[PDB]
Amino acid sequence: SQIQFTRHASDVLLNLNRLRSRDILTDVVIVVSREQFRAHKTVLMACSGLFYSIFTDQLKRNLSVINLDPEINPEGFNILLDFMYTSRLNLREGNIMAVMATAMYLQMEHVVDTCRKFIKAS
Amino acid sequence: SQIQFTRHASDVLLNLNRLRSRDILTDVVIVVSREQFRAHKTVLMACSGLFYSIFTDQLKRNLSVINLDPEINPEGFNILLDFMYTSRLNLREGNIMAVMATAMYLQMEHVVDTCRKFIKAS
Ligand SMILES: Cc1cc(-c2cn(CC(=O)Nc3cc(N4CCN(C)CC4)ncc3Cl)c3ncn(CC#Cc4cnn(C)c4)c(=O)c23)cc(C#N)c1O
Ligand SMILES: Cc1cc(-c2cn(CC(=O)Nc3cc(N4CCN(C)CC4)ncc3Cl)c3ncn(CC#Cc4cnn(C)c4)c(=O)c23)cc(C#N)c1O
Repeated sequence: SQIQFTRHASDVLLNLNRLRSRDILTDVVIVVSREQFRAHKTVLMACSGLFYSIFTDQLKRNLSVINLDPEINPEGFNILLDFMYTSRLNLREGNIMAVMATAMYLQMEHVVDTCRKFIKAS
Repeated sequence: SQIQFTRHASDVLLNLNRLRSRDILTDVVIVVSREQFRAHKTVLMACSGLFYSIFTDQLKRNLSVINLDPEINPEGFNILLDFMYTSRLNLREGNIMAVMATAMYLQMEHVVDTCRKFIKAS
């Protein structure tokens, strides 16, 4: 019987992306080959099976640095990070295979399936 | 030209509420009279002008405990906290004045205006 604010969740994510752009309360750096990305652990846990599994582990929950597999493409990672914080996925012919492989590794099924839909359309 | 995932933001907030229910990566306790509430600073900053102003201050950004004004009703706070994490506002005749006063103090205009709409309807 509660009142539903349909734009609230979208506004919260917007605000979390603004804090990320200002490096406010970021608590991890993700290292992908020669590139570094700062983020909020909670948002990464909320959007990725890989990060959920890492940071739920009491052994790894306080890490300040995560080194991803050196095979991961930093641009594919960056696209996925931006998607976690915006709900927008920048999929194109030139990036679809890297994005799909990165989303498999991060354990992000809806993106992987969208990549399979993009492949069906091209 | 990016693909839009319309349920992503709602799913991220759901996941943040689940982490809050498990006390995973909570980093503050909010003290309201004889009651305590654990939360994520980022989510509080994203939803409240008062918490944004507190935690953006480099003086207060690392506090682990915030004591709210002792005049604030813990039940009104609890309703607002649950709203931050769910997009659902439990407004009723018996709680509207406390919720409205608490939302003014937390600096949450859309809730305050919804309380004014609820007042117009009753
Ligand atoms: C919002 C959003 C989320 C995810 C995603 C997040 N997470 C981590 C995770 O669920 N977090 C949490 C889960 C839970 N509860 C607890 C209660 N329960 C009942 C349900 C889950 N409580 C708190 C938190 Cl934080 C995911 N984990 C796994 N997968 C499956 C996979 C895969 C895959 C693809 N290929 N390969 C090789 C593997 C996910 O897709 C996700 C992905 C996208 C996308 N796109 C997206 O938009
Ligand atoms: C999603 C959601 C948010 C808010 C709310 C949040 N915040 C804190 C805040 O904006 N955070 C951030 C802001 C920004 N940018 C930076 C860029 N810019 C251009 C815009 C703002 N970047 C990062 C972060 Cl984290 C708010 N601050 C102030 N008010 C106004 C007020 C008031 C009031 C009512 N009575 N009284 C006495 C005062 C707010 O309503 C909010 C409220 C509700 C509700 N309901 C809600 O659903």
